[PDB]
Parts: sequence; structure tokens; C-alpha cells
Amino acid sequence: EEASSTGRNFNVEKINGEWHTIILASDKREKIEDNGNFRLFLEQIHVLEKSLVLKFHTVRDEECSELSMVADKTEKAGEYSVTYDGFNTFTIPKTDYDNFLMAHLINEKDGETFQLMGLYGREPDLSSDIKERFAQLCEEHGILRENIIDLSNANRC
Ligand SMILES: CCCCCCCO
Repeated sequence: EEASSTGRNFNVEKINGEWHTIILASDKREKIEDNGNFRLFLEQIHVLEKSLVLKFHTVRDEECSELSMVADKTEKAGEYSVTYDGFNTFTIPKTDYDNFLMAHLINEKDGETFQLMGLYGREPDLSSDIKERFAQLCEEHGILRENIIDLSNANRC
């Protein structure tokens, strides 16, 4: 079964646990390129009553660095916010809980904004069919494939 965090049947407890960054996409490509602040490799999501604790690592000069963030529920069901290189809000438009999680995020910094979309998998990679469904979701948000970066060959430390 599949759900969206904004849907009535969403079960947030089911996204708890191990996740890996498979693909990142953005309408401001520099944010997810090699030294971008948003080129983040997810490791796990810990579901709490009104928040999510996100564990990531960043990479630089082939060196990993851990980082944890707390995302708080906002007034809209299925939406969370977190302060990181500006103000961010995100939702999960589509997940099947057992294989993939597709997230959509809006960042606001210095009076500007950009969209980030991420495809996360329970394993370190996903099938080509799920990757295509993700490309279709990015297209629905005005993000060209040339702005979609598959990181499945670089998500391990
Ligand atoms: C629990 C999913 C983390 C949201 C990250 C934003 C998509 O790149």
C-alpha cells in the first residue's frame, strides 16, 4: 500500500527506521551538487509523538561527518519544519513504507526559496522503476531530470 503524509490514512510510525539517500533533485541544482549544503545522506528516521529525528551524514574531501536534526510537526497534517541553512518545511507525497520514501521540501533563506525533492530507500539503492516514478514526481513539480542526481553510487562512508 502507498500513502502520502498529508493523506488521511498516513501511518507515520511506519516510516521509522533505516533509510538511505538514493536520489536528490532541486530547482537550484547547486544546493545538491558536490559541496552543496543539501547533499545530505540520510541514515535513519526516528518517529516521535510530534517530531522526527533525522540522522544524516555529509561528505567533503572524501570525509564523512554526522549530523542530526529535529523536524517538528506544523499546523498542517503531514508537514514538518526544521531550521537548517534557512527555514525548511517538508511533506512526504508518496511512500510505500517498505521500499521507498519520496519527500518534497521548500527552503527559504535570505528572502529567497527553492524546492528540494528526495528519494530514499530502505536499502542503499532502489529499482529503476521506482527511480522513474520519482522522476515523474519531480516533473510534476517543475524539476527537470537534468536537475535530478542519483547518489546511489556515493551514499556510503
Ligand atoms: C523524512 C524525510 C526527510 C526530508 C528531506 C527532504 C527531501 O530531500
